[PDB]
Amino acid sequence: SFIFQYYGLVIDLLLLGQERATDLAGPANNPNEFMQFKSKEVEKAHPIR
Amino acid sequence: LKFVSEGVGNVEAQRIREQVEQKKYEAEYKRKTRKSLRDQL
Amino acid sequence: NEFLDSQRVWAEYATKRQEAIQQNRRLAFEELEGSWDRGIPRISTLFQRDRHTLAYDRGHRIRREFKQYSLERNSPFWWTNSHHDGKLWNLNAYRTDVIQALGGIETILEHTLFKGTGFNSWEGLFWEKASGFEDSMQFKKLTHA
Amino acid sequence: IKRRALTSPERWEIRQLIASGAASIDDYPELKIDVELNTDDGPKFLKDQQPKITKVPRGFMNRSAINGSNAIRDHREEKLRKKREIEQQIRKQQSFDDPTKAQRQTLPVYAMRSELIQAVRDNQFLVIVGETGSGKTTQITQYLDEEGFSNYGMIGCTQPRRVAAVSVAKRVAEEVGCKVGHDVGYTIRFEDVTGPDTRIKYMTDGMLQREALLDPEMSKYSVIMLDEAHERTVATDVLFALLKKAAIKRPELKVIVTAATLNSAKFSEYFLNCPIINIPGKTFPVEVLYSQTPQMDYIEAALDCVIDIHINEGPGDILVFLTGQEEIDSCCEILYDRVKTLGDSIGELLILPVYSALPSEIQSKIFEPTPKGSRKVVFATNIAETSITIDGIYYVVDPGFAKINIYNARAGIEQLIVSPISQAQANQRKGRAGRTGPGKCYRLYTESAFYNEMLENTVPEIQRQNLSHTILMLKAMGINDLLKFDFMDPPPKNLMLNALTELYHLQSLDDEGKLTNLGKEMSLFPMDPTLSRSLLSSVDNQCSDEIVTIISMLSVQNVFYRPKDRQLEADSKKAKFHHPYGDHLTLLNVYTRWQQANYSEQYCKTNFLHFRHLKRARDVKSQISMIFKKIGLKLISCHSDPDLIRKTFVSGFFMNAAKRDSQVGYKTINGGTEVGIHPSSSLYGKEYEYVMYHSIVLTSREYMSQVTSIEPQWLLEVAPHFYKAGSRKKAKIIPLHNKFAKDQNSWRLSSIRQSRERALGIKR
Amino acid sequence: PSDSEIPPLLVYKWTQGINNLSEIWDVSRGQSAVLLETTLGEMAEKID
Amino acid sequence: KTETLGAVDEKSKMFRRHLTGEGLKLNELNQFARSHAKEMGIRDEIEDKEKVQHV
Amino acid sequence: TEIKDIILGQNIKAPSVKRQKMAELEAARSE
Amino acid sequence: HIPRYIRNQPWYYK
Amino acid sequence: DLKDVYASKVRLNASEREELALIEEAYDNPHDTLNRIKKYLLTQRVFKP
RNA sequence: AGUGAUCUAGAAAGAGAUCCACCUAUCAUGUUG
Ligand SMILES: [K+]
Repeated sequence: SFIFQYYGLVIDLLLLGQERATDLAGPANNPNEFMQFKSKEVEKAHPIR
Repeated sequence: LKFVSEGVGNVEAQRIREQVEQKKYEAEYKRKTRKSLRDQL
Repeated sequence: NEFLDSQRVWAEYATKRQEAIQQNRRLAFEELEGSWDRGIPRISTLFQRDRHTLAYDRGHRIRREFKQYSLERNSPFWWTNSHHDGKLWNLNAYRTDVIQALGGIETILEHTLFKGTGFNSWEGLFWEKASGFEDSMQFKKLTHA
Repeated sequence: IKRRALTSPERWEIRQLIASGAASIDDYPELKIDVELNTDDGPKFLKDQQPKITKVPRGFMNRSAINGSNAIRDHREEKLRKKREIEQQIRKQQSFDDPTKAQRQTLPVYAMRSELIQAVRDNQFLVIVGETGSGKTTQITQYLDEEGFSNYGMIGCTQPRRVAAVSVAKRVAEEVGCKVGHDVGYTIRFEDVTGPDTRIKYMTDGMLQREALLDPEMSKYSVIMLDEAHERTVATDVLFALLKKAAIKRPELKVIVTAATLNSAKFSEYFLNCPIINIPGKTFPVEVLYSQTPQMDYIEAALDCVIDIHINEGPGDILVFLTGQEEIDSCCEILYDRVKTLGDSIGELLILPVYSALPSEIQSKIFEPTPKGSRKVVFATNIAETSITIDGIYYVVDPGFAKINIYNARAGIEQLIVSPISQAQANQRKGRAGRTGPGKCYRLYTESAFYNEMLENTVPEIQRQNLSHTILMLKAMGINDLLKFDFMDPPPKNLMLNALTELYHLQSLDDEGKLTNLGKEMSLFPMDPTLSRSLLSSVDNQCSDEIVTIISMLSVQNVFYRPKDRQLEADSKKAKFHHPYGDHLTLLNVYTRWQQANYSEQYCKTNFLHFRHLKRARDVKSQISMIFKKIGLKLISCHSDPDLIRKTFVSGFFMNAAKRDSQVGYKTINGGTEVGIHPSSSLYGKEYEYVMYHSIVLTSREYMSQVTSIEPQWLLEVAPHFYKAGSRKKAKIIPLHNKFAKDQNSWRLSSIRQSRERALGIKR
Repeated sequence: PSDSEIPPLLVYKWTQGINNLSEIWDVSRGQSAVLLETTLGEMAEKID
Repeated sequence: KTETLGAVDEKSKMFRRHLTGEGLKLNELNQFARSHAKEMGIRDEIEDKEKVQHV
Repeated sequence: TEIKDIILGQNIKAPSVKRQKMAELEAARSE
Repeated sequence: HIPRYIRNQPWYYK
Repeated sequence: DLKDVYASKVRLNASEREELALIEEAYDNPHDTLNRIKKYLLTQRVFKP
């Protein structure tokens, strides 16, 4: 399960890209909870909501 | 609750009673703690 | 309804928790009575007997779902862990209402051989659900037949 | 101040709360070495070397003492039930969240004066006995001064209590006709009024013990009287053996010891078979009565005996002796119930507590006269055997028990044990009925239990208390072999080898058991060796102002007052002092804030503090500062670096460390005894992984007293001779509690095998 | 799956999450929302 | 059940047959041996090897 | 009684052993 | 002992 | 987690008994178990079918 | 403002190898101040 989810993270990063993945995950210092964003402008900044 | 004035009662009779009470209590404690046949099994 | 009631009982718990520390108290077990069997996870999980070890149990949901690949017989409740979620349902009222629907003990027993047993009361009807000849026999050397 | 890392139960609670969505990782700012004992062997002097509280150990009175009282427990199980039902009603009332919410010659002792002087001339020691109210304590020293014993040194007299030493010195001066200072003086801890011209000096036993640490011949004195020496304090017993040795050094040293009747022969046989002289006193006859039978429940016999007196006996106040604060409180309540129930059939009666933890203002209620037309019942500890005299008492009720302290030397545990009194203490109770008039003493135990199950004399403090401070002082006097020092009742070896182990690991002793220079400097301080060690390391660490303040607070009684009716204000005000790291720094907070407020009494009343104990801690701070000025030191402030403070206390208290085990709470590292944090602690519910403590007290449970957070690396750095890093890790583990099983070993293939074998009838 | 929620609560959270996106349902300016659901086929068996 | 054959105990609701003839003799001999145990001092609380001789 | 139970082969699990124990411990209370 | 689902009484009785 | 499988099956075969005995041994000897686990993690590179 | 819509049903001879819903677990310390 661990290996599977890690390889899945690789595929997630390929689908989302560094920038959008960072917006979704939030800064490492202060990560977003699931589906939330640090601001409405970040939420709207990219088509992948 | 009853009292007797100092010296009126015989103290060694009361000591005999307390010895009887002690050895009764101590024998009863063997009665309470000897490992029975069922316990040994 | 479970999710809405969970949001409610857990916001109430969060408020009581902050007041409990303001008073420098500990929350009593029966200071949360009535909420115990509510919430997702259940409030009762806060006082799970092994919580000091379960605090380290991580990845438990995926582990439970992945059991399908390593065990031939799996629990159909792969999606929930009673240690982490608590008891998420209670069907004890169904038995009571089915007895009522069937017409009560009287009507049910009229269908049985009960009267022929000469047994005194239906209350003493303790079925020996843990012993019998077949229970003595299952360990012995026996053929498939 | 570093955050206390959350224990696993707290991480669990936060995890479930976050899972629920009522809180988040935004709301919690958290989440963003094994120490073994050292396995070197001990020193050469321990390599070669490695109590009886009752007359009958399983006799009826000791069983009664251990069994407590059913009346007290049934009273708690009423108070608890009532408290719970009241809380339940309050909770349902809140559960609806409604949104808009020349006399001298009359004293008896003057009849004996010429004998009471020729005996002191012709003998070295004299074991004087004297009945209470004889005048011996004020008159003997004056008779010695009249007779020129004062020509060649002071006439010293020791009292076991400070207030006795002062009140007697002032009385003797008021009879000699002079001030205190000049002809008469006193010397007690924190106060010397002795002058250049002092003839007679009244002091505590502990002050003569510390003077003997400077001058073990005690050459400043012509005559030394040990008064009330029948109380057998640790200082008194050390003075006994000191004075036998000084007497051999000094033909001109006279000694007078105050015995009681029941240890007068003990004392005479000890002081070289010296004469005993008995002085009569101002006391009236007391009729003792005894129960006809054993009493199963001494609290219930005492309450009955009170009511029986009040109704059938004539005028006179009643003193009931009880073992501690909560029996007293329970008895005041139960008696008020019983009296109210008897109602119009009985006369008025008024009920009062007295005990040492009581505030002075409340204690002073007990010696107001009873209204004419009313009777007073006082429920007292042993505080009323000796320290407090109540006038007007005519009846004593003696259940026969007292709380006694024993130090469990190897575990470090102070045990308070209810145990039968001695015959000497029973006679000290008897006498209290006889001060006002021909009173009666009712003993709630048989006459045969008095003769045949009570010790004749009480076990002296020297056989029960921690001796490490005594051993440090005796070795500082150069008294190198603790048996050549002939204690009147030698201390158990159990307390010797543990005291020597403590002083050894503190580095006060060398590897052959000679005193070190560090032990020599530690002997200069009037406080326990672990506190002395911490203080000397605070001079090395330049943090002595804060450390001396905490040491002072650690040496006084509990500074927090928790009134039986205010356990919410007296907790939230107390919780305002709590330092995050625990009790030592909490006590520094308390003291500092009581210093920012101008040492004022009101500050203590308003924050629920004991002003009595705080102004004693202020006295201890001052004395330690005077000793620093004597050495020439200064009290440096570190400006409260709380790591530097806690490291400096580890330097003494490293042997008092405990670790959490998540299964069982704290276990001491030195011996593995499980201990709780006391609910009075700052650290209650703030479970740190490693703590140190001032002491352990067994009450209902072993509690650590004065618990403070430490890092384990400091144990390895401060005492590498006593601790080491971890290992014998061949312990075991158990599965989780599988709630639905009815046998939690049934998962084992071993027990499955046995279930199958049994079901097959296979015997194995 | 995540330890924080059972699958039904995951579905509920996801649905409420969509509903709470800013202007997600507005179509005045001709906007549109696309929900793509698909499987990462043979993901585990193709691991080098 | 008859009053001649036995009687109910009531405490346990059991019926006990009365002892007749040699039954009384045995019950009395039982008492005799039991006294003999207390008489010879073997008694009960004491782990004596001779006890087997008095049963 | 236990020795008697051994020679006679009395079932130790049986309630009679309990009741007999009480029938003799009541005498141990008697005197 | 009687199981809880037997001992408990439907609301309409009480 | 390994024990869970066995929590209520009363009938075991030789293979199941072997696994349950190994688990019981791991409960009785946790330190030796941890040592073995770490040694295998550090050095075992060839495994059984 | 209350209509309608109604499966089922046993005999002979063979066969059969097991596992996971499920009864709510804070102080009470003697005295020396
Ligand atoms: K066939």
